[PDB]
Amino acid sequence: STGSATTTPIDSLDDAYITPVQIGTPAQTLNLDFDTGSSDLWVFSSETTASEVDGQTIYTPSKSTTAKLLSGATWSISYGDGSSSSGDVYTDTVSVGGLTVTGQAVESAKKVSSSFTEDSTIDGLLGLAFSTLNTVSPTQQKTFFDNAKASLDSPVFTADLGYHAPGTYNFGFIDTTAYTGSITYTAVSTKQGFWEWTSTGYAVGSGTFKSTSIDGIADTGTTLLYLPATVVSAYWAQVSGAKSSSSVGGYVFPCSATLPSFTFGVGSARIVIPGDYIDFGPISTGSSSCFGGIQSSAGIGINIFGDVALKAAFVVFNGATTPTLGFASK
Repeated sequence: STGSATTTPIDSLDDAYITPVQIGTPAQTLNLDFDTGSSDLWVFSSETTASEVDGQTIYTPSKSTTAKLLSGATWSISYGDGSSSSGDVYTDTVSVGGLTVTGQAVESAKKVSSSFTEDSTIDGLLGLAFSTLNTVSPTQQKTFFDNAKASLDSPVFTADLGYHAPGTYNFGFIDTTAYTGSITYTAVSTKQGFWEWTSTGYAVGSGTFKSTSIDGIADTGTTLLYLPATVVSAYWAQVSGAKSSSSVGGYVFPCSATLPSFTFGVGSARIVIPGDYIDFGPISTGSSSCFGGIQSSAGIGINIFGDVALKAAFVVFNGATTPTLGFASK
C-alpha cells in the first residue's frame, strides 16, 4: 500500500504545516501537524476542556463506530517550545492520503496549553519519530508509520515541504518526479528516539564550505533551523545590522536586508537554503526589525534541522531495519 497527502502552511510565514487526516467511522477529518520530532498522535476532542478549545475541529469518539477506549491508558507530553497536552486514549481507524491503519492509538486531549488553544488551525499532532518516544502509559503505543510499515510497498515516508506553498507527505514510495538530481543517504542514530544524523558542514552565501560534523535531528514539527552558536554567528555576521536580542529571544535583522543563502552538507552533497527562507518577518506588526530563521541551539541541547532546512529539500525517512535519511535538491 501507499498514501499521499498534501500538507499546507498554516500562515504566511510557514510557521507550521497541516495535513488532513481521517479518523473514525464515518470519517472525521482533522488537520494535523505531522511531527518527525515526536511520537504521539493526539487530537483536540469532545473531551478537551471547553475553555481550551478555540476554533479547532474536534474528534468525537462517541460518534465513531470503530472507536474503542484503550482502558487505563493516559498520555502527557511536553514539547521543546514549552507547550504541552495530556489526556486519555482510544483506538480507531486512521487514514492519511488513502493509507489506512486500523487500531491506531488516537490520544484524546483533556488539556492543552495556551499555544495550542491559540492556534485555531492545528487540530492535533501526528508523530513520526520513533515509537520509543511515545508517551502512552502504562502500555506504550506505536506511531502511524510504525503501524503502517509492514503493509507499505517500501518502509519509507517522504517530506516535501513547500516555501510559502503546499507540499506533500508520501508513505510507502519515493516519487522520483519530486526532486532533481540524486538522493544522498546518510546514517541515522535512533538512540534518542529521533531521526538524528550528522551534517558534514555548512557555507554562508557564496562563501567557502566549512567541513565540520553537526549532529542534529530532522524535525518537521520545528519551524526554524537551530545550529551551534559558532555557525549561527558566522551566518548573521554577513547581514548588516543583525544582532542577537535577548529581549526578542534570538537573532533579528533589519527588514530592509537581503539575506544570504545557507548551505548544509549531506555527505558530499549540498542543500542550499535560499535567503528568503530565513526571513520570518517583523517581530511585531509594523516593526522594521525582522526575526531570523536560523537561531542558536545553545541551551536546547540538540541541533534541529526544522522546516527552514527541510523545505529546501526532498527528504526521505527510511524506516528499514537500519534506518537512514535521504536528501535531494528540488
